[PDB]
Parts: sequence; C-alpha cells; structure tokens
Amino acid sequence: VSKLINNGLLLVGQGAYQDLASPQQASVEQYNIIRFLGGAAPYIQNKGFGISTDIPDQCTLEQVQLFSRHGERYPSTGSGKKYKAVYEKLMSYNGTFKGELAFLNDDYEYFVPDSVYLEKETSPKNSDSIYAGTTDAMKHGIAFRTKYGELFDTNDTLPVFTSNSGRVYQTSQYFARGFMGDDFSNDTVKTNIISEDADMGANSLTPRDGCFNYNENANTAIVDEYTTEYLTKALNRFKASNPGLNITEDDVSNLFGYCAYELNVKGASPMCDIFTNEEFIQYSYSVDLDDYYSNSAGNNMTRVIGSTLLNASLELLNHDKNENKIWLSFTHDTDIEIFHSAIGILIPDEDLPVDYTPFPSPYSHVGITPQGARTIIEKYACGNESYVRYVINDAVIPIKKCSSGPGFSCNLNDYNDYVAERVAGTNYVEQCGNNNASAVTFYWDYETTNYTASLINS
Amino acid sequence: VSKLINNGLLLVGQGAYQDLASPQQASVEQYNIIRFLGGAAPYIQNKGFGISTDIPDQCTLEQVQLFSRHGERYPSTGSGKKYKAVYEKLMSYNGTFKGELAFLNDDYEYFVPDSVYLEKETSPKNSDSIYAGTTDAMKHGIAFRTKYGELFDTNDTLPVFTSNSGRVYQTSQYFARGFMGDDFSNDTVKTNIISEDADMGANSLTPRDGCFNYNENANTAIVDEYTTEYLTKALNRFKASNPGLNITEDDVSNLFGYCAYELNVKGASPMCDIFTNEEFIQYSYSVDLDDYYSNSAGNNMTRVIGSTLLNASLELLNHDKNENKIWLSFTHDTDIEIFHSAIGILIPDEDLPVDYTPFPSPYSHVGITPQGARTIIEKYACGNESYVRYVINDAVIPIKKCSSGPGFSCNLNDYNDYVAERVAGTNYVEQCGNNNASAVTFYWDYETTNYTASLINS
Amino acid sequence: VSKLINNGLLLVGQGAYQDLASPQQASVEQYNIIRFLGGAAPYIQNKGFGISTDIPDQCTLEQVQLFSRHGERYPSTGSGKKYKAVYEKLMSYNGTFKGELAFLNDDYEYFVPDSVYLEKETSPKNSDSIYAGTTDAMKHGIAFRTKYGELFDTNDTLPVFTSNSGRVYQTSQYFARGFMGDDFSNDTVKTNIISEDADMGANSLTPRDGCFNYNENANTAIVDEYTTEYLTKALNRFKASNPGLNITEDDVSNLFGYCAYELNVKGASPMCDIFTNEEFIQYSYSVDLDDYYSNSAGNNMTRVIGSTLLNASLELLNHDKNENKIWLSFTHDTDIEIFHSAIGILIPDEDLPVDYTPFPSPYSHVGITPQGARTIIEKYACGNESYVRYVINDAVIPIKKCSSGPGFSCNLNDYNDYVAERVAGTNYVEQCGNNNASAVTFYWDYETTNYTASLINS
Amino acid sequence: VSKLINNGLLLVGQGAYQDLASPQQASVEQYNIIRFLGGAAPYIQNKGFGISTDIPDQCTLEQVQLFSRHGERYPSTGSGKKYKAVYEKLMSYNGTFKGELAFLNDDYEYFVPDSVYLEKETSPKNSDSIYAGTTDAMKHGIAFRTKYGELFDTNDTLPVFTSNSGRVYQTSQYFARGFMGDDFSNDTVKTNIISEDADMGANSLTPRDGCFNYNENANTAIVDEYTTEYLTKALNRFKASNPGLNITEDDVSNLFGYCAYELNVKGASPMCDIFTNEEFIQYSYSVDLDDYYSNSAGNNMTRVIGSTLLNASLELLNHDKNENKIWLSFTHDTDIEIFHSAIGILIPDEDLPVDYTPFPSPYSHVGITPQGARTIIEKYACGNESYVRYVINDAVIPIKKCSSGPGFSCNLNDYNDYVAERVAGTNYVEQCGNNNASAVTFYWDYETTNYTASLINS
Ligand SMILES: *[C@@H]1O[C@H](CO)[C@@H](O)[C@H](O)[C@H]1NC(C)=O
Ligand SMILES: *[C@@H]1O[C@H](CO)[C@@H](O)[C@H](O)[C@H]1NC(C)=O
Ligand SMILES: *[C@@H]1O[C@H](CO)[C@@H](O)[C@H](O)[C@H]1NC(C)=O
Ligand SMILES: *[C@@H]1O[C@H](CO)[C@@H](O)[C@H](O)[C@H]1NC(C)=O
Ligand SMILES: *[C@@H]1O[C@H](CO)[C@@H](O)[C@H](O)[C@H]1NC(C)=O
Ligand SMILES: *[C@@H]1O[C@H](CO)[C@@H](O)[C@H](O)[C@H]1NC(C)=O
Ligand SMILES: *[C@@H]1O[C@H](CO)[C@@H](O)[C@H](O)[C@H]1NC(C)=O
Ligand SMILES: *[C@@H]1O[C@H](CO)[C@@H](O)[C@H](O)[C@H]1NC(C)=O
Ligand SMILES: *[C@@H]1O[C@H](CO)[C@@H](O)[C@H](O)[C@H]1NC(C)=O
Ligand SMILES: *[C@@H]1O[C@H](CO)[C@@H](O)[C@H](O)[C@H]1NC(C)=O
Repeated sequence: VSKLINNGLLLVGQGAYQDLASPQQASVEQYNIIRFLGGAAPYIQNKGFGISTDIPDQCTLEQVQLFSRHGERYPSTGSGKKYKAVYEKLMSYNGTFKGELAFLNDDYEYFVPDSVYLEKETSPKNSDSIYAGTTDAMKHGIAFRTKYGELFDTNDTLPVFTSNSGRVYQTSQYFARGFMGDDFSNDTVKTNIISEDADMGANSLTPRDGCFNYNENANTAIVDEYTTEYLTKALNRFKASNPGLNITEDDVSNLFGYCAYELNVKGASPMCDIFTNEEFIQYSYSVDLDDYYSNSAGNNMTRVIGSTLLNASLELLNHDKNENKIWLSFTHDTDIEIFHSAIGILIPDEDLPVDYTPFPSPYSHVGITPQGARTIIEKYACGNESYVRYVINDAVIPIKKCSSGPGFSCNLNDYNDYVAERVAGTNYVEQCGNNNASAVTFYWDYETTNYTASLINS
Repeated sequence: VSKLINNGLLLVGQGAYQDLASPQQASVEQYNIIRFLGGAAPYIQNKGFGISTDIPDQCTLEQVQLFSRHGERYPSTGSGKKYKAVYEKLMSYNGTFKGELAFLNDDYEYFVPDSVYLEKETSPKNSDSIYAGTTDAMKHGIAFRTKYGELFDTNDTLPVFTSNSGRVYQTSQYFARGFMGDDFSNDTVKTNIISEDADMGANSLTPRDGCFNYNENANTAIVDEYTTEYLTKALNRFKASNPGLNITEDDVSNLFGYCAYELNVKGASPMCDIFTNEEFIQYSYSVDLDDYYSNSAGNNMTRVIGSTLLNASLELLNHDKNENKIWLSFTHDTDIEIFHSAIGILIPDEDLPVDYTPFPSPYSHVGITPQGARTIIEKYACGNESYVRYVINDAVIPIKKCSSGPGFSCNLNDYNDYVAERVAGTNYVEQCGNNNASAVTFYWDYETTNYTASLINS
Repeated sequence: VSKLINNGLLLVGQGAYQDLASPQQASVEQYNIIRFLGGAAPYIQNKGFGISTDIPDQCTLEQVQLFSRHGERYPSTGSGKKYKAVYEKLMSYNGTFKGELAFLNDDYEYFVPDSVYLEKETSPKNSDSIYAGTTDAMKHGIAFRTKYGELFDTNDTLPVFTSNSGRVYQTSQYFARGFMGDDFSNDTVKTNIISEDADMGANSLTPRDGCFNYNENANTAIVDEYTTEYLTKALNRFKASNPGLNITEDDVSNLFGYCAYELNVKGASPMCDIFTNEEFIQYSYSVDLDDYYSNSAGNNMTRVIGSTLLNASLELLNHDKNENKIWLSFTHDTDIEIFHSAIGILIPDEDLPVDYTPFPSPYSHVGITPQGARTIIEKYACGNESYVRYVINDAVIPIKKCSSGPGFSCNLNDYNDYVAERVAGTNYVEQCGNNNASAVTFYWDYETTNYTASLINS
Repeated sequence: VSKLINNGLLLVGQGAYQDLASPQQASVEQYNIIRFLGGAAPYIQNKGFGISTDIPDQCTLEQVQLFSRHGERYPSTGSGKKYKAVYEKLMSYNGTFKGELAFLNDDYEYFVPDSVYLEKETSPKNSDSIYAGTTDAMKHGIAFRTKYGELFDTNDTLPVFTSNSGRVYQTSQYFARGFMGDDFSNDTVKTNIISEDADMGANSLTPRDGCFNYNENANTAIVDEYTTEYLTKALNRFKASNPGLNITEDDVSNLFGYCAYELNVKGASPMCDIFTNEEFIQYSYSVDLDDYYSNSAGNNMTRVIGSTLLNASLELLNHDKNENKIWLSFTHDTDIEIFHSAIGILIPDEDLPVDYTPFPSPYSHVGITPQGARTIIEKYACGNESYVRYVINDAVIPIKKCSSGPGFSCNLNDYNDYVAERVAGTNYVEQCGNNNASAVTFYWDYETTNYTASLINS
C-alpha cells in the first residue's frame, strides 16, 4: 500500500495551511482520528489549555502520583469476536468490492490472526505497529523518570501498583522498565498486583468491582436515544458501491472499533478510510454518551467508587514524610474514568444531551482515557506552601476555583477542602453493599500484605 | 539574533513529543502564543471540532457570507503611544538590563519606526513580517475563491462591503485582489464603503456606532475584579534582575500587546520572551473578560446591535434569487464580536467569572476575532433542503441543537427559527435611541445608494 | 475520499518518528513525492545546505534578480493527449479494477474535463487545488516584496520581464500583483513580454529558441539505456490484480506525469498511490537523465545558450547606478535549466551514468526547476565590498570556491572572474547559427523597444 | 526561560513557509543544528534519498547487522574540562555580559554538575534531557525489535557485542532492553564485551586500537589549513558587545561542542544561540575535515582497519545456517567511521578540499555517526536471490553500482565482489604491525571465548 495512504492520523489535508504564513497558525489537532475512536485507538495527549507542564520556577517537586491505563492493546475477546464476524460477513460478499470497501478485495487478512493476542498489549513481539502499547508504556516510564526522577531515591525499591489484568500488569512492567532503565531488576522494583476480585472492596485499583450496587447500565435507555442515522447513511453509501451487500448498522458501528484496533495492531487501517469526519464525530459522541452515563457523573454511583482513590491519593498528598514519593498505579480506563467522576476536573455541570450532538462534547472520554491514559497528580512546594495539580494526558487541567497557585495549582490546604467536598456523603461500604475493605490501604500495607494476584486474560 | 530564538509561535519545546510514537499524538496547539494575546497577534484558526470544512458530498453550494476583520496591523494610536511610553521608560533605566529584559541593551529599537504606520495594516510595503495583515487578507481571498468561486459568475461585478476604517478597507481590497486574481479591476469589483458614522444607524458594518445607549464600558468595574497579581509577580521578577527598574503593573500589562504588535510588525518579538505561560494565560483571560463584558453577552446592548447583521444575513440566506451569491463584509473585531453576541454559537450560557481563572475560558475572544478574523456562513443544498452553517476562523461551529443537517448544518427553515429566537424582542431604533436607518439595506440598495465614505485612520 | 488518503506529499508514515525524542530528529523531506515527479508536480524548496537566506547582518541589499518558471499548470496539449488516452485505455478495461487501481471504478473522472485548460496555470478560477500556480506566484510576489522591498522605490514603475507563453505571462502577473499589492495597476507595473520566436536570438528569455544548432535530443540514445525494468514490474503488479489489463510500460510511465498533474489540478491524485518509492526514484532519475542530457551540461550547446542570461545578469550586477534594483524574469524550466548549465552551481562534474541508479542523482532537475521554480541572485554590500549569491528554490547555493563572503557569497570582483570562466569561448551568434540579437538588451532597452508579443498557448 | 527560546533544533523560523500552499513544500531539515555539531549533538536521521526503509514487498528478512555508536553522552573528560575552563574564563569577565552572551549573567551554571558524569551516557537518571543517550538506545531497541524481530527466535539467547567503553556498553544494554522488553534478563541476553585493548588486534569492535601504524593525527597539518576566520569574527562580535572579554578563537571553537553537549545534557543550550548559521556550517566542515582525514579515506590506514569489520560482516551474510540472525554491535563513532572507510558508501571519490567550504560537504561526518549512530545491514530474500543493503541512520544508502536489487539492494553474490574490491590488498597484521588476532572471530567463538573485559570510563 502507498505510503500516501493512511500514513498519519489526521482527517485533514494540506488545505488547512493554504492561506497561512506559518503552519503554526493552523489548527489541525482537532482532526486527529484518535479523538473520535472513543479511547480505543492509540494514545493521544489531552488538548490542554497551554499551561506549561514543567514544574514552575521556584517550586520544588514533593510528590507525584501516576494513575495509568494499560497501553494500546489487541481487541478484547468480546470485540475480537464481533470484528472477526464482521470481517467474515464482509468477506462473504459475492462480488468485487468497490468504493471505500475496495481494500476488502486485496487479500485483506483479519488483523487478529492468532486469538491468543486478544486482550493483550500490542508489543514489538506481537505487533508491527509503532503504536504498540508496551512501547507506549516504556517510553512513558522513561519520560516520567526524566521529569520526576529527582523524587526517586535509588537506594529505595520502586513500588509499582497494578491490577491483575495481564495487559495492565504488562503496562506497569514496561513502564517500570522505562523508568528504571538498566537498574531494573527483581530487587529495585516491587510490583504489587492488586486483584480485581470484588472481595478487595475499596482496597483496589478497580473499586468498581467490589461495588455491587453500581450498575454501569443504569442509563442505557437515555444513551440509545442518540441518533444512529449516520450509521444508516454510511451503510447506504457502502451498499450504493456494493449492491447486495448484507451488513447492518450494527456491523457498521463495529467498524469504528475495528478501525481503532487494526490501527493499534497494524499501525494503519484501511477500515479507518470508510467514514467521513462527520460519522466519526457522531460515533465519538455516542461513546462519550455511553461512558458519561456508565462511568462518569451521569451514573450516580461513580462518585462513591471514584472517591476511594481520590481519598487514598489525598492521604498520600497529606503525608509528606513517606520515604516513597512516586506513586505508580495501573488499571483500566473505566477505573480512571470513574476516579475522574470524583476528581471533578473534566466533568460537565449537566448531564450530556442525546437529542442533538453538542460541540464540544461536554464530556470527552478520549481526553481522559485514551489507550495509555495517564492521570498524574503533581505536588510541589513554592515558598512555605505545597501545591497540587493534575496533568491529564500531558495537559495541566486546573481544578475549577482552585488554580491560584503556581502552574495553576491548588494549595494543598485548599485541595483538602476540594476533595472533602467531592467525597461528601460517600460511603463505599454502605452505598456499594460490600463489607470488605472500606478504604485503600495497599499504598501503605504492601510491605506486610502480599499483593500477588494471578494475571487474568482481560 | 539566533534563529533558535523566537523562531515560532509555540510556548512549548520538543519535550511534548518525547514519549510518543508519532508527533501527531502530541497536543502542542494549546501552546500557541497567539491564543493568549487577545486577538492582537497574527491570525490563528479556531481550535475547532474536527468537522470537515469541505462542502459535504452530495451538497451544492448556494451562498456564502464572509464577515472579516481587518488583517494584522500596527498598534492603534493609543496602544502604539502607550508602547512607546513603556519603551522610553525601559530605555531610561540606568543600568545594564539582565535576565529576560537583557535584549533591551542591544540597540533595541522601538518597533514602530514611523507613527504614520499606527492604525495601518502591516503589509510587505511597511513591514518585513510574514504575518502581514495584507498578505493574510490576500491569501484568504485566494483560498476563498478556490473554495467558493463556483458561486461567482464572472459576468457579474463582485461587490465588497467594508467600513471606512483604513485598515478594514485595505483588508477588503487585498482580499478582493486575492479573490479575483488577474481579473481584479475597478470594473470587476465594486467596493461599498459603509461609513462608521453614527448617523448610519443600523445600516452599517459598525452598528454599535449608531447605538447611543450602548456603553462598552458599562461593566468595567466587574472586569477589574479579575486578579492583577500576576502583573506584580512579573514586575517583581523584572525588578529582581534589574534593581531600581521603574515601571508599573500597567506597563507590564501593556507589554503583552507590545509583544503581540512587535510580533505582527517584525515577525518576532523579544518582548514575547519575558512572560511565563501562566502570565499569558491570565493576561488572555483578562482580555476575554473585558471583551465578553464589553462586546458580547456580558453587555445587555450587544444582542440588539449584533442582531442587525444577523437579520440582514438571514434576509440574504432567505433570498434564493439574488444573482449575487458571495457576500464579503469587512469590519472590526468589535463588530464581529457583537455580531456573535447575536449569532450565539460561541457565547457561554453564563457571564464569565472574575474571581478565578476558568479553564477553558467560557468565552474565547481570539477564537472569534484574531487579526484577520473570518466569520463565514455557508449555505448549501442537500437534496430538496437548504442548509446553513458557520465556519469561524476555519472551523465549522455548529449551532446548538441545529446541527443535524449534513456537515452539522442547520436546515434554513430551522435556521429561521434560531435567528428569530436570537433576535426576539430586539429593536434597534428604540433600544439604541437612534432614529436613522432601522435596518441594514446596504446589501440590496448599494447599486442605487452611493456607499463611498472617505477613509479614516482608525 | 477519506482525508486519511492522499492528504499530504510524504511517501513515509509515522514510523519515521518512532524512536526519536523530537520529530525534528527525523528526516522525512527525502520522501516528498514532488521530488520524484521531475518538476511536473507542485513547487518544492531546494533541500539546501542550512545557510540562512536572510541577508547577513552588516550587509545591505543592493540588487536582486529573479528568474522564475511559471507556476503549477495543467498538462500540456501533448501530455494531456497522452493522459486522456491512458485514462481511456484504463477505463475500457472490462472488469472491475482491484488493488492499487481500484479507484478507477469509482466514477473516476479524467482530471482535465475541459481541454481549454491544457497549457494553463492552475488558478482558483479553474482549479480546486491549493497548489494552483497562480496562487504560488502571487504568494511568491508577496514574500518577495517582503524580503527585497527596500530595494523598491515606489516612485518607480516596476518592470516585469516575461516570455509570451500564456502561463509564464500569467505567472509574471500574479507575481507582480503579489509584489505590488493594492498599488498594482497599469501604471505602477510595466510588463515586457519577450517573444519566444527564434528571431529574438539571444535577446530572449528563451534564448534556446534562437539557437538553431542546439539539439535537445543530441543524447537521447544514452538516456534510453537507463533501466525501464521498474515499469515492467509495476505493470505486472497491476496485471496481477487485474487480469487481461491491456496497458504497456509506456502507459505506466505516463502515469507518473499523470500523478503529477492531477496533483497540480485536483490537489490530490489517486494515480500517485499506484507506485512504490523505488519506482518513483527510478522514474525520477530517468527525468534527471533526460534533462541533464537535453537541458544541462550533458548537452554541449547549453553552455552557450545559458551564458546569454548569465552575461546579462552579470551586466546588471556590475551596473550599480541603475535606478531599478529588482529584476523579475519569467520563463520555462528549460530556459532556467539551461541558464543553470552556465551558472554551474548545481551541475555535476561528470555526465550522469545510465547503467545504474546513482544516489544521490548527481543532477537534480527538480532541485532547480520544480513548478514555480525560482532562481534568485542576491547582491549586497558588506563594508567596502559587494557580494553576490544564488538562492535556488529558497536555498542558498554557494558558488564552488567563491563562497567566502558573508552568507557564503562571492565578492562581485570574484564573481566577474567566475562568470568569465563559465562563459569562456562562448559565442551565441556563431555557435547557434543565429544572426539576430547577439546579446540580451531587453533589461536596458525596454523603455524604447516595445516588448508586447502576443500570448501563445504553450 | 521563555519556551520561545531554544524550543527546537531548527536554525530557521516560520518564514520558510510563508509562500507555500503546504508546509510540506518547505525544506527546513537543512537547518537542523545537530547537522552542524559534528556528531556531538543528539541523534539525527541521515538526510537519505526517499527509499522506503521497509523490507520490500515479496522480500523476506534473512539477517540484520546493527553497528551502533553509544547514545548521546556527557562530554568526554578532555572536552568537558575544556568546556569548564571556557566557562570559568567567561565567568571571570568583570562586566555585565550584553548581546548573545547575556545569558552568562543569569546564574548560569556549568552544565556538568558532577565530573563523575563525564564520559557517561546521558540518561533519565543523570539528566533531564529528552535527548538522553540511554533513551535513544532503548527506543532504538524497541523499534529494532518491531522491524526485525521476526528474525529473532525466542528459544535462543540474544547475543550482544559491545566494546568495554562504559557509554558503549550501557548503550548496548539499553538497546537490548528496548529490544527484549519484558523478556529481558541475564538468561535471554548474553553480552560479549570485547576489550578495546590493542592486544585484541583485529578481533575487536575497536580494531584501530591494535593498529600500531595507524596515526589518526597523520593529516592534522592539512586539516589545519581550513579557515578559522569565522572564529575571529565570532570572537570580535562577542568582544564588541563585551569590551575586554578575554577568550580565544580556541575557546570560541570549543563553544560549539559546549553547545552540542549542553543540548545533550540539558535539552537546550543558550550557548547554541551565540553562533550564526554561517559559523556553524564552517565549524561543521572543520569537523568533517578532521574526521575525514583522521577516521576515513583521508587516512591511508583506515581502509585496512575498517576492512576487519567489513570482512566479518560479510562472513556473517555468507553464512545462511547460523541459528542467530540478529547481529548487534556497539562501539564508537571512530570505529564506525573507519568501518565506513571500508564500506565505501558514504565516502567521497577525492580528498576533501581545505581551501574553501564545499557544499555539500563531500563527506558528512554526522550523516554517518551522530550520537546514537546506527549502521544497519539488512539481508533479505526476494525469489531465489538474497539481497543486502545498508540503512545508515534510518536511510537506505545504496551501494554505488550495486543497487539494482529490490529496495536498491545488492545481490549477495555481487555484494561479495564489492567487499572483495573494498578489502583487496589489505592485511591487518602486516599493515598494522600487530601479530595478535588477524581477523574477527568474536561473532563465532563468543560461546567458547569469554568476552568479559571490565568497563572503562572513556
Ligand atoms: C538504604 O536502604 C537501607 C535498607 O532500606 C537503609 O537501611 C539505609 O539507611 C539506606 N542507605 C542510604 C545511604 O540511604
Ligand atoms: C467480600 O466479598 C466477597 C465476594 O463478593 C464475599 O465472598 C465476602 O463475603 C465479602 N466479605 C464480607 C465481610 O462481606
Ligand atoms: C472519603 O473520605 C471521607 C473522609 O475524608 C469519607 O467520609 C468518605 O467515606 C470517603 N469516600 C470513599 C468512597 O472512600
Ligand atoms: C430583527 O428582525 C426582527 C424581525 O425578524 C425585528 O422585529 C427585529 O427588531 C430585528 N432586530 C434588529 C436589532 O435589527
Ligand atoms: C441620526 O444620528 C445623528 C448623528 O449621531 C443624530 O444626531 C440624529 O439625531 C439622528 N437622526 C435621527 C433622524 O434620529
Ligand atoms: C519620481 O519619478 C519622476 C518621473 O520619473 C521623477 O521625475 C521624479 O524625480 C521622481 N520623484 C521623486 C520624489 O523621486
Ligand atoms: C533572425 O531569425 C529569423 C527566424 O529564424 C529569420 O527570419 C531572420 O532571417 C534572422 N535574421 C538574421 C539577420 O539572421
Ligand atoms: C558572455 O560574455 C562574454 C564577454 O564577457 C563573451 O565573450 C561571450 O560571447 C558571452 N556569451 C554569450 C553566449 O553571450
Ligand atoms: C579481508 O578478507 C580478505 C579475504 O577475503 C583478506 O585477504 C584480507 O586481508 C582481509 N582484510 C582485513 C583487513 O581483515
Ligand atoms: C599484541 O599486542 C600487544 C599489546 O599492544 C603487543 O605488545 C604484542 O607484541 C602483540 N603480540 C603479538 C603476538 O604480536
């Protein structure tokens, strides 16, 4: 395939630049396909606000907390089944594909040829893609040591906190290897594998698993009211070039995710080429809708689940005497998204509408959890005060009305009040129905508790 | 001066890319200096939403309206003279400048050589800047012809509507020249210069001029509540390196515009180097506040004023049969802002806060009126329906709840209801206290009325 | 068509960046398709040597000479015929195209639907392409006034020198309009249209036309020895996906130019997608070969033709008292290429080989004459000396062993000796067999001689 | 310090784009500062020729050899101490620095905090630079696995060959770690540390060490003929702004390396801002000259020395049946340069001139050995033939007259003839005067010879 086809991520051409003095006068980031793929496609930085991510001058790093998703991965078992099916449905067309689907004629292989890769991080070992998730995680580890490394005492073991999802675990490991470089060994790094079982309660990197009363589908109804007409138009366009083509809107909907994962896996996907920006945007909003209403503030149970890690993170912030200053936590998009429902920095004031497409989406799921998502809390001293701020996918995201400190940070005293108010009236044990652990302890007790859950293939 | 210094517009270096597979995974556009300079600095495209600006497939162009600001300019008289005063205060420091202000020692000339350039477009003739306002307008005209020229009948004169401001008028001419290329002549283009005189009432590209009850400064005390502490900190930093340096917070505040203008004029400004991102962002928000409360929905009078052009534009869209399909109007940022107060697509639901810095700014002045600002309405037919949409600084901005047409456009029928809602209860004559023209007629009566005001230097 | 397809010019993907800290560590320019299209595709800057194109500090601009090709154009009459034929040959395939050629099924229109555009500059009026040649020329004019404008006395008419090729003429005009801005009129610009008739002799912007003894095909034999096997491999690949496909290597060869012009005309060409880099590179070298041996030092008659303009240019350089300091000449690639055979700055020491592909090509035709090619001679004073240097497609190209002056320039005294040696033993009248004008005079006599040749459609 | 200053590597601003339709029409890579810093500054990819670095379609990887320099490093002892001496001369200026040297006033620290870092790779651990040498090596390993890993059998140990230089050795380990990812261990990788001791003779990654008749300084008097006038001019400029500043031309010459090293160490260097492009280019050529005459074909001894690795590499390509297909060798720039003296693909036909500055430099040292230099031989099968080609710093560099295979590769049969031609009449023992090992055996006998030299700080 020509290097002129699918050789980048931008759904815009050179036309963007045609009347500019400088290419820097152009706004082309908006057209990045990843932003429309619901967090399934490769890592992308948050749009951000222009705030420098450097620690401000005259401030000194006190502590950092990373909450990271796994890196890019193969489809899940469930999705893989869907994509393999739609591939088989497509391939069983009797006819030669024309138009956007013409690539389907060209000895087009299914991008997951071995199902053992389903659920796995893409890596140099199983993928030819530059967007390999383990690569993402290693490069992140490196970058992260570069920036926050002065907080690391090399006489200390680096603790790593990870759920037992194999891909989350492998992320944590590639991250730690990036961070530690040629000092990485079984002795300089201790990984605490925190089980996803419901019996971990709030003592978890996936506290939703112990929250029995949380129904992620509490709002599927409202989400289903959002138009799917773009799926029909697209299906109809495919049929116009391919008469008799037997696929549905359901098949078409699956092809956005198919695009995202083939991109992850192969580094380029012809499946990405079949949709217009406008279809991408509507697909994207249907994902924001789904995630907002399942995983964020649209679901009235995410505050309480999200607060477990908000609390623990705040405890870490408040304890300045801990020898360890670097908190490395790895988990899933959903956990990070629910954590964000409690953080409250990327959460809209009102529930998302379904009767129109809002611009922008008041809730951007990919701005919070792309593949390789990173939610970082920086703590630093400036004079006689400590300040806290969030760096979400490499953008500083100021806490609303707590952004007066250097780098639009929140005085730790004010951050205390902010968190208090976010978590007011939450009670995990009681709202969730789970009498296991009521709070996170694993950041503190991992030396005396063995977090060695075995890895699951999810 | 090293080509490594001020060789671009981005307030970020290469660290943005350091853990990515592709540079397209980076979000660096948030860091563009222009976005913090309040519309004073060169043109920049609206961040946008990824909507293809192309006319959608199966859609046929019917009409386009352009509402354009003048291009990049030299400082106005007031600002220029304020910049000259600050320059002179700096030059009379006795001492060698150190730190960020050191460039002041280096035969640093004031950037406006001749005060005759105040108020004027920068151009190849008066400026060595690639960011020249006339270049921007000319390239825009070319691009605009390339996009919309199928709508132009070459047997017909191109009408141009411009206010009689020199810079605005010159913009219109460079644009028309870009548009018409080697067909440009006093025969193929007829420019209607619409006076900024208050006696023009609503029949004006600057209807605020005839609005007597409009007080742009009505909300200054609110606006002035916003923090100036960053100015003090910046000043103290300058003083720390330059003991006894005698300038004010007011001076420092003017150095932002000085930066924006020296950038326009010279193509680079050492003065841009003296601020942190955090200062630019607060500066930027002070401008958003001032313009929101003066020129937008913060001021109760702007909806009535803005509605004059909104109505006129709607009359144009409603009228199928006009031989002329390309509307080209040139005016100031203020008029376009007030216009947008009535358009209502880039207007926040609520008044801007003053007691903290919101992220993002709920009202982005530079998203609407950068130098060389362009507000475009495209009208196109898809099937048996006509659709309208806005392209503001090269980004489609869908109308809230009127964006289900192709390319997120509004059915002209629905667009009628939207406009009616926007202009409801407005009355120029009565609200403004002006009994001259009550409505725009210049788009229709310009062949019988001689619109030929003499140019003013403002 | 997806904005992920053909949305740039680079025959490389994101893979180039995958192991870098900064995207600026990547070399991706080498992959620009334009460089392989033999000067037929849009303008591209010369690779260059990193030499700043600014006039050095402490130097002051004395004089500038532009020798410019026309901008991007539609195919010629001859080429158009070839491309239309290959399109018709392709379209008459009975079968559905598969593979690279699949786009041929998709209601693929021939990109020159009206033959009146053959030979013409692409423009906003006849083309949707951002690469419109008139746009290129206008933007150049603007840029050129920005840089060299201090040499322009606005009390003077700008003289423009152009051959009577309609597209060259139109280039000169769009250039002059860019340069003059809103001061462009019949009075501020005087265009001297220099006939391409053989009877102009050396008094010509196309002195090859008066050189009867010049045989551009003196070396076709050696050029034909260069491998064409890549054409077979490509043809075979097309046939493998399309059994029965009746096209030849001749057809395939025509498709590189078809790619180049559809790119010019439409801004993107699916025809560009059918070749590998390796085919592009070999096509490209066959063009370098052809042009080197026809138009440059491989042909023993180009020195003498090239010296006519080298001499005239040098005369202009030596006459510091001329009121006019800006020499604007427009002509064809071949004339500029032959001029370069005499200039000697981009000419290899040995003739090009044909029995292998050399890397790099010792003679890069597209580095000298892309569409919109610009060969500029800058003259500037530094202290008590004047210096001369070449800026070829926006890159400074130092004269070998005359690059000691500021900006790697040649002292005008040394430049005199350099030109003397380049033109030693040339005699246009005698070597060419033409007893018309023996030397260029039109730079000096255009006020008293009327250069108003009528425009030809070539 | 402003993010507008030193925020990139390019010695050009936005003016490069000002008359283009697409920024991809610009040639800005010529302006990269790295290309003028003589291999001292961060990694940069070879400018290259547009050849796709992908394995050609229908070709199957058979073998790869990597010859890698150490990554970016701190200054060597000598250079570091020279930089410290210049820093101290500058700091003892009594006076406030003005002009380009003003940053010297701003609590400007010397960039090597601890002399223990001299000779060492920059890494996340000792450096906050994105350009860290270890990061570069690690990312390279990842990329290399992604490209070549189909050739790796995971049942087999990965052998690594490195010299015992600390920085080289560390490079090899970061690379291997990138390559092996979470499979890296002392079991999956076996590193063979090949001593730099002269007693190693030709069985060495640094065979120049055992070559007694090799005088790297044989040609210093030739090299010293090249102009130093630019140093005087630079110095006089520094003096003009700083009266009585007491530094030499020698000092100024060292400030180029200081720039390169501070860039490596800090990620930005104010010292890079003190030179013009024209000075960097002359500096750059002084380094090309020195290295051409010391480490390449300018020195009569390098072909014999280089031929040791050329022969060994050829023995590897000739031997189909080795279970190991991935050769990873790590050594210094000097060894790779001398290697290239025998490879002969980036070697000029003639000795470099000294009496002027050629464009381009006929021998580009940084094109061969930037920090993190990579010379790769790929061997792949196309049909019943095997092909060999070179990828130097991410660019395919075809062998002259052996580039007609797919991807401009050389049939291994032809490659044998090429190598034989290159090594003809060479004899290490006799030409070098060293009777220790006469040939490389370490690639074959490393499982029976213990290659385990102790690390040196050089
Ligand atoms: C390093 O860690 C050990 C074991 O935790 C501790 O006892 C010792 O105090 C530490 N050494 C230094 C130099 O900090
Ligand atoms: C914790 O959760 C697990 C799984 O739901 C359950 O078996 C156990 O009873 C719980 N423990 C308590 C004390 O509720
Ligand atoms: C968070 O901590 C507060 C105490 O500050 C507590 O009342 C609340 O239950 C906690 N929320 C969760 C879900 O852990
Ligand atoms: C806009 O038009 C409406 C009727 O559509 C009219 O009643 C109203 O006064 C107009 N507003 C202005 C301010 O021109
Ligand atoms: C129109 O505007 C003028 C100038 O401001 C004002 O003085 C006059 O009263 C107005 N005329 C009418 C008819 O209201
Ligand atoms: C302008 O040009 C005219 C006519 O060529 C000439 O006579 C006059 O001297 C010039 N005026 C100035 C101010 O240079
Ligand atoms: C000049 O050239 C033309 C065309 O070739 C020819 O008719 C004429 O005779 C020539 N004049 C002389 C004096 O040779
Ligand atoms: C160039 O000028 C020289 C005189 O300097 C002359 O001998 C030669 O004929 C000229 N060459 C051409 C072709 O005009
Ligand atoms: C390279 O190998 C040849 C035989 O192929 C041998 O005669 C020659 O001496 C070798 N050169 C070196 C320097 O190892
Ligand atoms: C090998 O090299 C050593 C160390 O430089 C040298 O002294 C010795 O003579 C050599 N040995 C032989 C066998 O030539």
